[PDB]
Amino acid sequence: PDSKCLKIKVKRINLKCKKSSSYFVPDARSRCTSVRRCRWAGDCQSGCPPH
Amino acid sequence: IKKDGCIWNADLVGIELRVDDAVCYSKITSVEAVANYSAIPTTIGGLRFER
Ligand SMILES: *[C@@H]1O[C@H](CO)[C@@H](O)[C@H](O)[C@H]1NC(C)=O
Repeated sequence: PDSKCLKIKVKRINLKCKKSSSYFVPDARSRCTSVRRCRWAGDCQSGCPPH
Repeated sequence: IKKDGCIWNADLVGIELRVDDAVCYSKITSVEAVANYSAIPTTIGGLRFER
């Protein structure tokens, strides 16, 4: 004779946007080091990288 | 002015010869040869460049 129902409840209708992509951008700093050496051989004849 | 550290592209010294002479002339200009060569006291514009 009868059956149950299905209720739909709506509370808020806000203006949002989609999600094209998702990522994380961290904070970075400046860190560096060097070393002072001498030629003393044929490894530093003219330049550091040959080609 | 030895090699292994000094860099030159091309056409910095000329060669001339008539009969087994092979005389070489100079093409290098000194520092006081280009235009807009200022000195220690400089007042170009509103800035007064001192030392
Ligand atoms: C010297 O300076 C003037 C004015 O700034 C400029 O017009 C001229 O091209 C400069 N000379 C050179 C060789 O750059």
